[PDB]
Amino acid sequence: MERNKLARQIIDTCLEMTRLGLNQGTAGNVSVRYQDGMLITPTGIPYEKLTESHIVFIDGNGKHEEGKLPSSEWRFHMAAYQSRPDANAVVHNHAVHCTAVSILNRSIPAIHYMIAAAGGNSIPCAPYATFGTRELSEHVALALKNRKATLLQHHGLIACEVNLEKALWLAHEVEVLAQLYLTTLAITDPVPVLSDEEIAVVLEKF
Amino acid sequence: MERNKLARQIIDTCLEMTRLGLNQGTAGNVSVRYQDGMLITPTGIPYEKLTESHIVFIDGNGKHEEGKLPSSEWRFHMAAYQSRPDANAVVHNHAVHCTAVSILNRSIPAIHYMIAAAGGNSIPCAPYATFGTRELSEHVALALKNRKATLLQHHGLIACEVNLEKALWLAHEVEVLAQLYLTTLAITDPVPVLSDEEIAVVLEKF
Amino acid sequence: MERNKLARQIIDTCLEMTRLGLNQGTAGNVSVRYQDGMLITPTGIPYEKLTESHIVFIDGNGKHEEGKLPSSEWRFHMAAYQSRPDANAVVHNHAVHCTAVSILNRSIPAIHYMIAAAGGNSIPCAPYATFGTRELSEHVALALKNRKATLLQHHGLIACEVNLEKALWLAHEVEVLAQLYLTTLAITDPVPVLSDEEIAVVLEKF
Amino acid sequence: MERNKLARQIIDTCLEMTRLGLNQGTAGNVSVRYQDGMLITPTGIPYEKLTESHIVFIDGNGKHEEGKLPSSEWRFHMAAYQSRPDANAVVHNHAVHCTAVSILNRSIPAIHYMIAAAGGNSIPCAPYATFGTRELSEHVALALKNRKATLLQHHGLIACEVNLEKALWLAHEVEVLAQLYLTTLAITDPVPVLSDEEIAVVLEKF
Ligand SMILES: [Zn+2]
Ligand SMILES: [Zn+2]
Ligand SMILES: [Zn+2]
Ligand SMILES: [Zn+2]
Repeated sequence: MERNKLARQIIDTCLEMTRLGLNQGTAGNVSVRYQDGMLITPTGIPYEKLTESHIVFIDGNGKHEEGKLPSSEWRFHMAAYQSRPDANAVVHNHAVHCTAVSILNRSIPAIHYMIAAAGGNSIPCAPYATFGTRELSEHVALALKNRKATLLQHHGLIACEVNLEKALWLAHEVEVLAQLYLTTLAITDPVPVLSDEEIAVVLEKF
Repeated sequence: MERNKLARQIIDTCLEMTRLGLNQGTAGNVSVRYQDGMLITPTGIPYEKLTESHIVFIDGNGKHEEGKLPSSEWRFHMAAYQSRPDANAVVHNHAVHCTAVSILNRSIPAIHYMIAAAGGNSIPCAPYATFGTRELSEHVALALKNRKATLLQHHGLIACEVNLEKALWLAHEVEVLAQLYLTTLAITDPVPVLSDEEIAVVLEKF
Repeated sequence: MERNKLARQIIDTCLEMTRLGLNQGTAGNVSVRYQDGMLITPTGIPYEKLTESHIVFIDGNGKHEEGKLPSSEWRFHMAAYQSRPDANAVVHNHAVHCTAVSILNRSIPAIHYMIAAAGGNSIPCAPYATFGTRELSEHVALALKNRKATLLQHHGLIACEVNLEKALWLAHEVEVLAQLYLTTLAITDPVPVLSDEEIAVVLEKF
Repeated sequence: MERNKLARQIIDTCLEMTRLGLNQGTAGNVSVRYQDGMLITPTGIPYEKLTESHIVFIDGNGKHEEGKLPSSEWRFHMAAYQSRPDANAVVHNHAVHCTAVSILNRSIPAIHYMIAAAGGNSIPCAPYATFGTRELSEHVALALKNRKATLLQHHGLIACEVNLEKALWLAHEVEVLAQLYLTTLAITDPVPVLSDEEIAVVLEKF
């Protein structure tokens, strides 16, 4: 639980995220809770040139280390740490099926029982607001109140969890749910869903 | 035919299954017939951390080794060993095209002559029932009576065979059949199919 | 131009074909012209266990080496060598977009100027006939008369060329044309095409 | 900034472009500004056999080095260097989602805020004209006047930038935008877009 073990996993998550096809168009941002703020990936540097010493600490006041530019999307990683106190790692990306679904501006309903992993009977879509703005943050903060993952209209996904390992696993899971919904949406609308009861038992079980 | 040669192939099948894009969202479960029960992958451990000594033996009575948690989906691997006496390895996964087809709750008809590999003129979809429950098992058991692979509504696929090598090969084959049906379903419905006669000769031939 | 240089490239083509996503569900068959017959991949053996000494010579009379089983699909590799005298290597596969298009039983029209690589303004679909039968051969033989690649109804693709390098390149090219046609077919039908004149100049040019 | 550092990156871009799934059917062409002309990939040679000494210098007069054939598509890399004076590297490819969109002959509108990377509220499609012709060049030259990437009807994509690193990054970005538009187009038409105002702020911001 040293700074650099934390900055290495963040890097490992980038590379691994890219491995899975989650980060295409080198746009993801990864962060973890630390001290009174967080560590996040820097802006600019492509993921393959990232060393532990690129990772930027941002304190709880919004000030970032000297001579380092945090991701341009950092403000909403801060929103999720204050909206979800149990959240300890945060993953963001423009994964394609997620984003297609966010362009349609729809929530993904309970088409498959793994929707439960994000906490309920859906994956919501928060409305559009320019990137890096405080209003973008307000949407995300209210979206993540009862869910661990959220789509972002005309933009992409955010997934939060107790460590990067599970944060990643959820992000990825939601990408699969996303693809499944688009692929069936092209055949029939609406798509058959599982009742709220049924999701209730899966959540009890989970 | 030692315990560990069996637990290694199970692992090799996981990794290889993941290689092909069959296991996405680390959800597959693999098992083989053994003694009076089976060996299966454990629950929790991601596939890349699996050693031979993680694999859990479950006896024919339903009791699993001490201090090891079998997959949460083990009950229906047991159903397939008792429904199909010739089945010696079992593969399960939430492969995406299979699952999309299982969300539509349709059977995949004879759109291509390789449907014969699973034993007949289709790949059925058994109805939904909560995971890990005995009622889930009853559906799978009656589904696999005349077929070696079956979809599972709002859930995924199960494929059984004489060893893991062919169990895997079928699983994979069905994923391709799945994709083919969705891709053509988006253009025209119904999708052109091959007569029952025609499937009869392919089965004779096969 | 020894037997084994020829059997190695056949293997290299299998592995490479699998690399590109052309051979999924280990179904492709590869062959090259040799002496008075050809060399072809054997039936059964998965591609990763193939050594040069697995490759089976089939003479012009239809008799195959002693103690070796040629692909089950060999008869139509022989049809293409007698239908196209300039053909020296032959590639076959159940590539998914090609096959989806062959399930719709449509020819792929001049949607993109690379259709010219196969010799004209389309990639035809020959009608269905059971695999391995002489009637399957008659369809393929008349299909390849004026084209170097052909789809096969409810089955897959065949592509022929002066060596394996170009045979492969065409096979692959046709897979891309296939995907392009399906992807646009789901939006609008018919798909915009390039006039016959226009294809004429591309062929002059090519 | 030697000739060979420039010819190596061109090669690295080919291989890397192929890595991402941008160059399928070995059709891409890459070039960089040099002296009074450019360096470009040669025609024929597959990308895996390219050494630095294959790369052909073409002067500003249209004459190419002795005993070397430039890409057949070189004329329009020259058009982009004279249409966009700030352009220093050029990437071209028949990437599949881009091309499907170019077969529909539509421009990709502001479905996602990254459309701004190419300079405005869209990615245009220039009309069809035979490859390698001066009229093909006139279309591309007027297309790239206010945009850094353009689709080409029934053909593919062109993306230009200050070096190969960003030229590639844009090409790739546009492929993702392309896929997103097709995937949502199959569900609903028109696809929801972001106002011109909204794109204006993203461009200010960017
Ligand atoms: Zn973003
Ligand atoms: Zn399952
Ligand atoms: Zn075949
Ligand atoms: Zn081109």
